[PDB]
Amino acid sequence: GICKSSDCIKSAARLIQNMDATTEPCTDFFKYACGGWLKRNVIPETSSRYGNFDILRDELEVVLKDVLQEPKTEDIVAVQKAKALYRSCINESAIDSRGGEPLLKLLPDIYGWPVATENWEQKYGASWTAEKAIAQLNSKYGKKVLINLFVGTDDKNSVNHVIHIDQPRLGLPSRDYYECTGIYKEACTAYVDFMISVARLIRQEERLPIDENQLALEMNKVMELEKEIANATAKPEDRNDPMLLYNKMTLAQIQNNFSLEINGKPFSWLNFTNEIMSTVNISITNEEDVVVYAPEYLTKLKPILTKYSARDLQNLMSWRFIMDLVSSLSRTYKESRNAFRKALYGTTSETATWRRCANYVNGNMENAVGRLYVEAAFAGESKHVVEDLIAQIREVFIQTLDDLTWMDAETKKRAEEKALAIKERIGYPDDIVSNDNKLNNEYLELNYKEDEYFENIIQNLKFSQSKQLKKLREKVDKDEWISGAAVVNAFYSSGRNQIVFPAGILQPPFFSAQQSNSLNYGGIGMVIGHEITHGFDDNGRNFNKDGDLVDWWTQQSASNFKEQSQCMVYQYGNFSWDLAGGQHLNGINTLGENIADNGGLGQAYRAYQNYIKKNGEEKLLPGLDLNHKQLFFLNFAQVWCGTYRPEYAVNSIKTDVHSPGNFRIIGTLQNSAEFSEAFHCRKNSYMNPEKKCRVW
Ligand SMILES: CCCCC[C@@H](S)C(=O)N[C@@H](Cc1ccccc1)C(=O)N[C@@H](C)C(=O)O
Ligand SMILES: *[C@@H]1O[C@H](CO)[C@@H](O)[C@H](O)[C@H]1NC(C)=O
Ligand SMILES: *[C@@H]1O[C@H](CO)[C@@H](O)[C@H](O)[C@H]1NC(C)=O
Ligand SMILES: *[C@@H]1O[C@H](CO)[C@@H](O)[C@H](O)[C@H]1NC(C)=O
Ligand SMILES: [Zn+2]
Repeated sequence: GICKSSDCIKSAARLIQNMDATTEPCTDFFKYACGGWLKRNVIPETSSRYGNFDILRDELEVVLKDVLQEPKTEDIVAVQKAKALYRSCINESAIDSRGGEPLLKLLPDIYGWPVATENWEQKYGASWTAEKAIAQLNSKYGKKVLINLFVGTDDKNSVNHVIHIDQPRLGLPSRDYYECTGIYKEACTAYVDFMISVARLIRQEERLPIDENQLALEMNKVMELEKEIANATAKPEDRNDPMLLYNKMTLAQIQNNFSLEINGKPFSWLNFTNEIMSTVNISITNEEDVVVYAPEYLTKLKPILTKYSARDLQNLMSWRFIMDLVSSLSRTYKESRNAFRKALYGTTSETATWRRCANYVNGNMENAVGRLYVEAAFAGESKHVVEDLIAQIREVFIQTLDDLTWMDAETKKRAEEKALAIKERIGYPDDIVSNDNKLNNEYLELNYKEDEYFENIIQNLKFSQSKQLKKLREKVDKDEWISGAAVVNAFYSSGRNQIVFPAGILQPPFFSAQQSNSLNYGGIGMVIGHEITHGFDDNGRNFNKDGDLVDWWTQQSASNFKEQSQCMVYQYGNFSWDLAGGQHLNGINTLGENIADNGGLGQAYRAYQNYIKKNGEEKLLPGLDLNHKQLFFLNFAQVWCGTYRPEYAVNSIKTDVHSPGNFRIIGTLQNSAEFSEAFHCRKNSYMNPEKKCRVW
C-alpha cells in the first residue's frame, strides 16, 4: 500500500539519496537528512555556497537560457528588447573591443576620478560640490555614497511615498571588515590593492605616467576615509526596531540639527535634495517632510568630512561607482577583481557569462522575463492548489493564537486583524501573459544597441533610479509585485501586508501537484508560514493591517514578545560555526528569520495534521522505512542541505539575516515537539533539549 507512482518513485530516490541511513536523527538531524548530499558533492569553483537551494537557482538559469537566446519572429516588442539585452550581454569580443573607453566616457560626468587625473583640482574642483557630486551619482546612476538619500513607501502612511536619508552602504561586506585584521586582513589588503589595479589600468589607458607609490598613497587614504565612515555607521543591532529608526523631519530641522561643512561649504540639504529630484523637475522646499534613519550617522560625519579635501572624497565616491562598473568591461578590467572576490567569496573563477547575463536581464526586465519562464516552465493550476494551501495555513495561524498564552486578548484579536488581511501573490501577474501593451509599455523608454552592453548597463541604471525618483508624489501602486516571477524565493512585505510566492519556488521540492502532501506541507507549506509569520516577527509585529507603523500591542504583550523571542536570541547565539572559524552566529541580526522558521514549520505541521483528520493517511513511498509524519520533516530538512566556503561564512555570519541552513534546521527542530515525537527522541537528546523557545 506503498504508492509506486513515477512521481512517487521519483521523490523516494531524491530523499534517500540525500539522507545518510546511519546517523541518529535525534543526535544531528542535518547529517541525518543531508549526510550523503555532503559526501558526494563539492563546492564548485564559482560558488561561495552550494546546496539544493542553490542548485534550484542554477536550474532556473538554464531555462532562462532556453528561453532568452532564440529569436522568435512573433515575439512582441517587449521580449525583443530583453533578448537584444541578453545577446548584447554575452558578446565578449565586442565588450573587449572596447577596452575601458565606456567609463572614460563617464568619469567626467561624475566630476572625475582624481587618482587618474592630470591636475584634478583644476579640471573639476572649482565646480565640484557635495550636493551635485553626490547628487549626480545618486540621480543618474543611483549609486548612493556618503549620504544615502532615497525614495520609499512611507512607514506611517503606506499609500504614500517619501524621501529618506540614511547612512551609505560600504565597499566591503560589512562594517566589521574595516577592522582590517585577522580574518579580515586579506579582504582589506585586496580591496585597496583593487582600488589600485583599477586606477592603474585607467591611467595606462590614458597614456599617463604611473607613480605606484602615490597610488599606494591615494588609495590608502580612501580606505582611511571609509574606515571612519564605517565606524560612524550604526550596527545592525540598533537599526532593527522601526520605531527608533523612524524619525520624520523637514529639510528644515534637518538643515538645523545635522549641518555639514564639506570642502568648507557648508552643506545645503535643500540644494542637494533639489539637485537630485529635479531629475524629474519635481520641486522641493525647506518644509519637505523627511524620514531620517541615521540621525547619529550624520551627527558623526561632520567631524569626519570636516577634515577631508574635495579630492579626498571624490576618490572614494567615484571609486565606489567604478567598482561595480568594472565587470561590465574587458577581461583586462574584470581580471582586476579576482583577489577581491576570492577574499570575499572564496571563489577562484567567475560563473558562466550566459549565467551572469541571464540574471542581469531577469533582474532588469523581470516582468518580461517573468513571462517567458512561466510559458517554458510553470504549470498554472498550480496557482490554485497553492492558494488553498495558503488558505489552510492562514486559518491554522488563526487557530493558534487562542492557544498562545503569552498574549492578552485585545492583542490576540487585532493580530487576527492582520490575519485575514494578509493578501497573497502566487506565480505571476496574469498581467504579463495577457496584456502586451502594458508590457511593451513599461519598457518603452528602453532601447538597446547590441554592440553597446555598457551603454545599456548605463541606461538600465538611469532607468530605474528615475523610475524610482518618479514616485515621491504618487500613490503606491496597489497592483505592483515585489518579485519577478522569475525567482526562487518567497517574500513578505510590511507596507503591503503581502505574502509573495514566485513561480520560482512553486516547484519541487517545496511543491508539486503530484508528490505526497507530507512534503508539500513540509516544503512550500512551511514556506508559506515563513512569510505570514513575518507578519509578526520583531519587525512586522509593529505593522498594522495596512502597512502602517502603528502600535497595536498591549504594553504587557510587548514585553512578553521580547520576553519569548529573547529566548531564540540566546539559542542561535550559542551556535558556533566551524566553517566560520567557530565564530558565534549573531542571534539578534537573525531573530526575525529564526522566529519565522519556527512559526512557519509548526504552522504547517498543524495544517498537515488537519489533513490527516479530514482526508486520512496516504500511501507510503518505496525505499524508505519512515512514515509521512517524518517525511514531513525530511523534506523540510532537505531544503537546506549544503555547505559554505570559509570566506563567505565569515561574510554570511555578518551579512545574512538568515541563519545558515544547518542551524535553521537544528535550532528549529530543537524547538519542535512535533519533531522529537516523530523521531522518538530521548529527552535531552541534542535535538531534544528540555528548554524550548517558542513564540508563534
Ligand atoms: C532578504 C532576502 C530574503 C527575503 C525573504 C525572507 S522573509 C526569507 O526568509 N525568505 C526565505 C524564503 C524561504 C523560506 C523557507 C524556506 C525556503 C525559503 C528564505 O529563507 N530565503 C533565503 C533562501 C534567502 O533569501 O537567503
Ligand atoms: C558580437 O558583436 C560583434 C562586433 O560588434 C559582431 O561582429 C558579432 O556578430 C556579434 N556576435 C554575435 C553572435 O552576436
Ligand atoms: C544648488 O546650489 C548649488 C550651490 O549650492 C548651485 O550651483 C546649484 O545650481 C543648485 N541647484 C539647485 C537645483 O538649486
Ligand atoms: C548562550 O545561551 C545561553 C542560554 O541562556 C545564554 O544565557 C547566553 O547568553 C548565550 N551566550 C551568548 C553568546 O549569547
Ligand atoms: Zn524570511
